[PDB]
Parts: sequence; structure tokens; C-alpha cells
Amino acid sequence: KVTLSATGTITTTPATVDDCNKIVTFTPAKTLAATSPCSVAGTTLTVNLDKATPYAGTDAVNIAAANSLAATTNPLKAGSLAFVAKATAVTIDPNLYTATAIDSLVYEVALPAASSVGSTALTAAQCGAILSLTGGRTISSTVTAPCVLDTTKTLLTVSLGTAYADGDTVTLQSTQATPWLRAASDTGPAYKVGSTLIVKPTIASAKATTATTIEVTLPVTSVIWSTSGGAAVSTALTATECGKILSVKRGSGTVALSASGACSLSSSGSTTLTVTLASDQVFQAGDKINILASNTDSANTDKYLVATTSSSGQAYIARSSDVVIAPGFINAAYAVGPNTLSVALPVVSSIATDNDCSTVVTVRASATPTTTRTVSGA
Repeated sequence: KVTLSATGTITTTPATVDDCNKIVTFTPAKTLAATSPCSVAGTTLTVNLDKATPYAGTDAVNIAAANSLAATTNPLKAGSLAFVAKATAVTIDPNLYTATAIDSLVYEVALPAASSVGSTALTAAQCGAILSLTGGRTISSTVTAPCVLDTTKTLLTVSLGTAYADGDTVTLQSTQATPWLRAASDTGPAYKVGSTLIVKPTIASAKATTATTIEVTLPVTSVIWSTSGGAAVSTALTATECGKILSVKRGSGTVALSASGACSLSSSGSTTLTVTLASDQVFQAGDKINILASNTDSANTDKYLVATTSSSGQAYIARSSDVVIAPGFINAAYAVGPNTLSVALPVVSSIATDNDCSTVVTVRASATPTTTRTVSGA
């Protein structure tokens, strides 16, 4: 987005690629998108780049020198004058991209390019001056690294002190601090305040409790709502309807859900959503699950997964990484010796060499929960 000093217009719209190369130039050079490469509305011009040449973090933009010459042109002009090129190009200020609630006490924020927060990991106080959470909320007072970046330095994870609730938003503060957030280097451009973001809900986790049951966990209370087929919450779905909301993956294929009663979720509000598999399929290690993009398509998906006990809340969107399901059940327990046991594990399994087995199992008496037996050795 390039701000302008005066109201701007493009003579005929939409412009093409060829026109736009005569309207904006990049340093380093870029290739513009094949559809809607530039457009103007008031004092702002949006330029859509190609996915093969994205924003880098040390880039500058300027009015192309050819924008104000010749007669075979479609220049961007304010009133009747064509825009002129500044003596010095302008540096592009990155802005926050998305916010998401991957948990009831954790967020996740995306970035337009690689970035940096300094040479050391912040604390709650330092990151309280960077991010402004609109509500009466707090940052974690117990997490040692409440603000942190991932390996590629494109995602920022925040930890909260009070539960996230629908209606939350995030935006950077107005006054700068010592570390602040920058782009592409410790001495790169600083981030700026701008479009207040809205936090969208997504999946939190998922475990398999039987060979054919799965239980997803939601960051907040949610119901499944119907728009026109009904007018309110649902009660039970099929493979087709609960297959335009999410899917269960396995390698390159997909697992077949139940022909009926595939999706269940309360009408008064629940945090667990149950998915049932087909009678002839079973859960195995390495299975994944995610919310599909079709859940947000109101023109088609009549029944869809939404937060709060109403349709005025936000819908559910795909996670940045497919959630892998955790085994949550065991087959049987045997006493293969006076002091040795053997437990059937439903799937492929492994274990570390230096583990303390007292954190893997627990032996006790079914008659009252007292009188545990001592588990020793790896």
C-alpha cells in the first residue's frame, strides 16, 4: 500500500501488467501479478505482486519515471497532473498480517517476511510495550519467553494471562521501545501501527480415544450453525456435510468418515467436537486433521463451525500446520512375570533410551486408588 499526497485516479480500470510497469518501479526489481496488479481508491494505491517475487524486507518503491511522458500511456494522475518521481525512493514499512487463537491462552501472529526482535528473548514487560491487546487483558507472568519467533522468523507466538474470548484484537503500540520489531535484520526497517487485526479461532489439538473416535479441542465455546437449510444450531451430520468443514488426512489420501452421525457438537455450547470414522477404517499413527477453507464459504456450506453460541461470532480457519492426532488408548495389560508386564499398543511406537518409566504409566489397585506399585527402570 502506497499512500499519496493527493487524491489519485487511473484513467481506465482495471489496469494491466503493461500499464502497471509504467506506474510503479521496485528496487530490487519485481514481476507483477497477472490479475489486478494495481488500483487506486482515494489517497491509497494497492499493488499486488507475483508469488514468485515477494516482499523481502529491505525494499523500496517509487513512482516510475515513465509515468509522466509520451502519449501512449495510462498514467496515474491527481486531477490532471501526472505523479512525479521523488528524488529519494521510499522504504516499505512492514505491518502485522494475521492473528489467531491456537489455544485459550495462546495466540499466533504471521508476518510478511523474515524479521527479528533483538539479540535476546524478551520478558512480559518488554513485550507489553510492543503489542497492544485492545481488551483488559494481560501477557503471561509465568512463561519465561512470552514472546518468541519460529525458525523461519515469520510467526510470533504470544502467551496470555487471561482466557481469549471472541472479540479480541491485536495491534502494535504507538511509542517505540528499545528492541521493537524489525524486518530482515537486527538493523532493518521498523514495524508500524496500522489495520487493527481480528483473532480467528482454529483447532487446538486432537486425540483418538478408540479405533474409530476422535476428539478435537476448541480454543473457545462453539456451536455448529446452519444458515438457510435451517436457521440455528445443528445436532448431527453425515460424511458429506462434516466433510465440507474438516478432513482427516493420511499421507496423500483421506480417511472415510461415518455415513451418518459423523460430526457431533452441543447446541448449548461445547469445547469438544467428536468425529467418527467409517466402520471399516481405524486410526493409525501419523494421521492429521485440519479445518478446511470451505468452512468459510457461506454460499455453499450451509452448516459450519463457528465460535460463541451464535452466528455473530467468527468461523474456523485452517491451521498453519496440520494437527497430528495423539494416541489416547491402550489395548490390554498382561502380567508376563511376577515383576514384568506387557501392554499392547494400538499403533507403531517408540521410546527414548534415558526415559524414566514412572512418567509413562501408573500401576494401582482398582479397589480404591491407593497402593500404587513401584515402576522402575527405562
